[PDB]
Amino acid sequence: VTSMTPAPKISYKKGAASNRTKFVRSLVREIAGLSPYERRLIDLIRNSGEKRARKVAKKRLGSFTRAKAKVEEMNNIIAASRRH
Amino acid sequence: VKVHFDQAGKKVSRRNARATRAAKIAPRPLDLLRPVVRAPTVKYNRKVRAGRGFTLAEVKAAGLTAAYARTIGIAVDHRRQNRNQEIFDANVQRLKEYQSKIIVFP
Amino acid sequence: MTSVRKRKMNRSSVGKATRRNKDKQRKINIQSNPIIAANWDYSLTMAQNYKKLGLRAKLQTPAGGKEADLSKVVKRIPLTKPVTEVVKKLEELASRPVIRKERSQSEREEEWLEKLYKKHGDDYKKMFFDKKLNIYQQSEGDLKRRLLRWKKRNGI
Amino acid sequence: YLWLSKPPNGPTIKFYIQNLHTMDEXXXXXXXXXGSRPVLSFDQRFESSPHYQLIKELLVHNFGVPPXXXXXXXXXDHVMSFSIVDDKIWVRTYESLVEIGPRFVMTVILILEGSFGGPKIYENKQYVSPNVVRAQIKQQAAEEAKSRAEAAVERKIKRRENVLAADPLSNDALF
RNA sequence: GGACCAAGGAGUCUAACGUCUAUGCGAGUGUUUGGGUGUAAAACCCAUACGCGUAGGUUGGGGCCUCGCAAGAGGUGCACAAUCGACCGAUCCUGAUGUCUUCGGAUGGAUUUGAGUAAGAGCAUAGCUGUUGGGACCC
RNA sequence: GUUUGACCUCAAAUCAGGUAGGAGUACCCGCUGAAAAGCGGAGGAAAAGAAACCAACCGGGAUUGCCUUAGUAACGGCGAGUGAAGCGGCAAAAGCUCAAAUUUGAAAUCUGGUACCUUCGGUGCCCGAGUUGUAAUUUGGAGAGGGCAACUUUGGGGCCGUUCCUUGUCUAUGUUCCUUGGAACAGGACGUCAUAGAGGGUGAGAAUCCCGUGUGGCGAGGAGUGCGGUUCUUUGUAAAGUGCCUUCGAAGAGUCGAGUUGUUUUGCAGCUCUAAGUGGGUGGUAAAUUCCAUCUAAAGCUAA
Repeated sequence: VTSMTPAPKISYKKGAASNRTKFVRSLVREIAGLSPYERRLIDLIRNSGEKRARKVAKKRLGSFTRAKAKVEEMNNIIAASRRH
Repeated sequence: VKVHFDQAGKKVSRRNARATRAAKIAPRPLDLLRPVVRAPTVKYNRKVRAGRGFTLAEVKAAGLTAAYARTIGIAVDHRRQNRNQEIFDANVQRLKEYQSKIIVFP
Repeated sequence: MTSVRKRKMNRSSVGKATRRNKDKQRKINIQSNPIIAANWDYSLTMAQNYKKLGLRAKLQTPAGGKEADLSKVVKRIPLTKPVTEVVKKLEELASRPVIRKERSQSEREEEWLEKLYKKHGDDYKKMFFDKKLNIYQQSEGDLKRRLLRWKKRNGI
Repeated sequence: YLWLSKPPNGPTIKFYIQNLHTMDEXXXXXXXXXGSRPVLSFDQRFESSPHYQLIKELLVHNFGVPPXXXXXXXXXDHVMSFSIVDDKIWVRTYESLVEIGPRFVMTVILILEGSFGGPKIYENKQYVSPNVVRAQIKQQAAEEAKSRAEAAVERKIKRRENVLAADPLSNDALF
């Protein structure tokens, strides 16, 4: 009736990502290559801009924030490949 | 359509259970040591109640482990959270009084 | 008694597998401690018999009404008109120390400690960095604990 | 709830929705050509109140239909009427007029700046969110339970303080 | 509609509202989900909740008192009724003191309003009955 | 090397050992489904069940069931009527296991065969299975590695009781006189027992005639770890727990989700598309480029 502060229990899923799992995911990325709509998607970025790219990706996906992450990820792939 | 003709009978059977279980549990109570816990829901928020189990941190504040406390007959809930001071303190006093009144055979 | 099975079993020469249970389900033996088996009465109840013991039968807040069973006379308020024993036995039994045995040491490893006691003596930093006869590389103080247990066992 | 807003611009309004009626029942009993140009019927001033005036403006911008509508070569006598009753916009749909459309009872809540975030510029205090109504119900019930418990306490007091003593001349008084 | 005769054979039960009556308690009332108890489907006891309810005048006038031998007279007046009130809520005007330029309701009106205030009556059980529904008097 | 052998796959065995079916089906669980029937699958219960919960509070805390919520919310030609749930009180209460980083200083794991033994098994030996991962340890409430300080703890048998089951046996008092009657168990007179006057039989209403009934007693054969004594052994640098310090600190994807179709009244199913990792789910909240709450889905078991 005055106060008492509990120790807040945060799930270990909500903590962070490890170095290990980032290595795992990125190492899977170059091995798996691109799916065919991703092969379309990099080309569609390079041709008609991220506006139409995000729109086509959202059409391929269900929602919009996933289309953001997908377009941003393929931008990361283009930045990792083309400059480097 | 169903009529509880056995309302007199089942109670008898239930007390038979409350007899028979007690036979196996001969020194110990039938029920565990439950927390005294204030209710939700503003209609009931002045009401205090029997709770399920205490917490880990409270049983540590009592001065024992919950894994051992289950052997002593103290009901323990991990998923509850202690957020009120007076609830916590009153239940700690409850735990201490329960510790005072038990004698444990080796 | 109108199923074909029950009528045939009635008319059969086998006879009913009849067992009587309803008398003996009320009475129970307590099976657990001979002390409570002594003070158990089979007449009062679980509740009255635990109360007569002194042990708290149910923990908390019984639904319903207990027997206040007329121990005292209660008089009306005028509103200011104008002018233990078996508990003690179990407490002794739980208070009784059991015949316990000290956890001793095994012969090979106390012989190992005996080798260390003569190789290094008493000092621990030398025997910690000993390769031969410390191949498990024991912890600094585990060495102390085992040697003190060995000395209390044998050799002061 | 809904928002309708110009997504690069300052307008942002939040309206509450009551009393919906669908195309399923006989309340419509007719279809129209999907894509005919709508007519509006502002059965209210929408002039004297500046925020209602902005509401009327943004409903014009919203519900105004350019000729890029398909099947717009037909005009299906389509008209929608807006009527502030007390402060609730009853919105009806007609096609002589027969109600052929869904039915609204609509309620203003708040007006804020920007495209979806910008600071709250206007709010009508007349609206109550129904969560607050449920909260009133629960608070009143809790007050009733509190009073009932206090009354039960005082009843047990009065039952304790209700006892009248015996006469000094009675058999129980003697004995 | 019928040869006769015997037996069988047709408004039962339950649920939800409703009146009446009886009973207990009374602004409270309701033990029996359940617990305790027991001579054990009985009876007995009952913690916490829950349910439903609760949260002025005049005229008369039962009586009663006084006086009157009586007849009658005077006084106080139950229930209830009528009137004139009052107040609350509404009703449509007044729109002050203030006033963020549209906020505000102060005061005074007006009719009706309402199982409204102006000193409770209900809860529970039983019985008889009204309406409805379950096959619902039977075929 | 045209040879030989590892594997891997696939066959065959009158090879060894096991197992499936059918009946019943009151209750349970799935599938289908009209104006219920049917199908499939179990058990003494089944199911469900240890929060990707409910809430908005001074928060609660697996599931199940009862009373209340309540004929309310909500739905419905808002017609017919349909019809919840949170909380509260109670009964009952119980929690656990995987899947993620190495044991790498030794696959430490197990089936099977055989030889013995104290056999719901044990030991030995040998084939196999298995690294495309069987053991120990760890399931977030963390946990692990160490280190420090201490403490604290040990397991397995036997036997005899007890407990449970199935039985067996023993344990009161009139057959006293008279009448009636074919027959006294009827009627009258005088009695005895009783922790036994329940019931039945005996030629009519039998406490006392018999069986029982009531109270206790003595057995017998099993079940069994429930505990209670004895008795035999169990240590091997074995296993575990608590506080402090140090270094780390990995989890359910054709899934989540989106659209559509059917179905249900929001789920489910199909088809198409199809993710994230300070992630995700869900709900309130706003003085708003909001804050806060609450759980961890896509693996499993669990009495009452």
